[PDB]
Amino acid sequence: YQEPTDPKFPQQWYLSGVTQRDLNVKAAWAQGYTGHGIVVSILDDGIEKNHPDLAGNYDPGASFDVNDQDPDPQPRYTQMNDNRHGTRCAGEVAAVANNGVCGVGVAYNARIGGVRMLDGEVTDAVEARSLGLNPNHIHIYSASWGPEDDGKTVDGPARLAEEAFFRGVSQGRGGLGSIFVWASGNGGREHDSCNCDGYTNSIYTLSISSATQFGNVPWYSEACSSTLATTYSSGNQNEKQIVTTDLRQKCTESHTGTSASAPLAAGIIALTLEANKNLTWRDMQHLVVQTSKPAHLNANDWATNGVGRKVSHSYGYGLLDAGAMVALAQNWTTVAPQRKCIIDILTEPKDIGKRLEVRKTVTACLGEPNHITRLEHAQARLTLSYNRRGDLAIHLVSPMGTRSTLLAARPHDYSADGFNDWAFMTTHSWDEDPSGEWVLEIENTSEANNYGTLTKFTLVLYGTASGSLVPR
Ligand SMILES: Clc1cc(Cl)cc(-c2cc(CN3CCN(c4ccncc4)CC3)cc(CN3CCN(c4ccncc4)CC3)c2)c1
Ligand SMILES: *[C@@H]1O[C@H](CO)[C@@H](O)[C@H](O)[C@H]1NC(C)=O
Ligand SMILES: [Ca+2]
Ligand SMILES: [Ca+2]
Ligand SMILES: [Ca+2]
Ligand SMILES: [Cl-]
Ligand code: NA
Ligand code: NA
Ligand code: NA
Ligand code: NA
Repeated sequence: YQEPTDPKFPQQWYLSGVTQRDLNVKAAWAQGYTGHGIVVSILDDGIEKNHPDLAGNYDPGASFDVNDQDPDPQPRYTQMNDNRHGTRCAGEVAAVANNGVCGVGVAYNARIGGVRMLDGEVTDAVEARSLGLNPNHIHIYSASWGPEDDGKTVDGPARLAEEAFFRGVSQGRGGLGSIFVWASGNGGREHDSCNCDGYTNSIYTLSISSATQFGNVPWYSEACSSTLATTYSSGNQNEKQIVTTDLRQKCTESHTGTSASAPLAAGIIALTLEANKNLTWRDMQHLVVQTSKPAHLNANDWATNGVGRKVSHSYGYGLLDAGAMVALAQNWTTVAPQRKCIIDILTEPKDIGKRLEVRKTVTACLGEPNHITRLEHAQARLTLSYNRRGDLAIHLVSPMGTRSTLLAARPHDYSADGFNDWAFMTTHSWDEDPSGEWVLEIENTSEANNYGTLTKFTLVLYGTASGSLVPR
């Protein structure tokens, strides 16, 4: 195997590193996997389809302009180069290799398109037409953005976009399911908590956070239990950043944020899908859980879950490992059909006050076709009133003892509107047996005399009843 000769490939430290602080992508390339036959689409502000490092891989069938309602996602050029982000993300996935231009994509033989959707009013319909673009041609969708990362917003897909997610994972990709890769958010300096973003908090999105070059949680990162894994991105001014294609046929070394991590994950997923085209949308999440690596990622919340895997709310299961992903994909056995066990917990409304604990012992649909002994995602769907939402912190403890933070205190969130059946999701109990006692904790983290009521707590368990590995 000959590594790429592109002039900035040596600067792509998160791929070309020889110091074990990288995504282990050369190992996948050397196994023969470069993304051939895989189609990825960037949902963003457009794609410079004539970029010298993108044109060779550009796919019109992976592209559309839902802002202006035409097939051509070319960005709108402005003096400030506002609409450059989709071009940066496209190159992360699939910049051409060995062509003397810039660097390379993770999946440098994949086909790449873009949906121009963010350069205009983003409506539910715009979102749905983007998520649902050509779902039997595009394999993988990469989305780096969502509701405002101001640390006070609670919002998610409205009806058309949610329908697009379910149609995507159910009938997309020949029934194997569209793979939606999502950035978990850039709201760290606002103390944002990313389960409040219903796109990344979805089970249907494979959510990705960031690590800095020296292995730290970047200033912009949001912690939450819905995140699955991590890719490198930017940090402080002594740490390197992401090197990729830029608007106006240029090359940037200063692409940043969690919004730069999701495209790198999308490229690794493209390599993995080349290694096994029969993987389902859930298979792909299982592979990420099993192969991602905590080592050398610094956080104070690494915890071992019930099946022996380390998990963090900043990093999920750790750094994506492309070589391990493609290796495990090759002989992967398709997971069993997804079961869903619905457990309505409360028999009466519960005053929250300063602190509320709700304990319930469940059988996880014992005796029924939705019996789950092997958890995937779990949700605590909560309906509650509170006078100042951001003073709440919420935790969910599984029978195996795994404490998931569902909501951290958000100091800017002054809302008096509470949560209306909000489906806080955790990935941290993946592969655990969910039978037993679950504990929900709701706490007022402020000294104020805050008040409210929990009126509904639905525990929703997803998973299967077969195929478990010996704990790690
Ligand atoms: Cl599918 C998909 C893929 C992607 Cl990548 C994003 C969304 C995404 C975007 C936004 C729009 N932002 C402004 C434009 N951005 C830029 C970021 C960086 N630089 C420049 C612009 C991104 C963030 C918002 C919502 C939330 N969404 C909720 C449902 N909707 C409404 C609900 C109620 N009332 C009005 C509208 C529409 C808005 C999602 C959805
Ligand atoms: C894909 O997986 C399904 C489910 O296990 C199986 O029935 C089918 O034969 C597989 N197809 C290929 C081409 O491997
Ligand atoms: Ca256009
Ligand atoms: Ca190149
Ligand atoms: Ca956020
Ligand atoms: Cl469902
Ligand atoms: Na965001
Ligand atoms: Na997700
Ligand atoms: Na534990
Ligand atoms: Na149990």
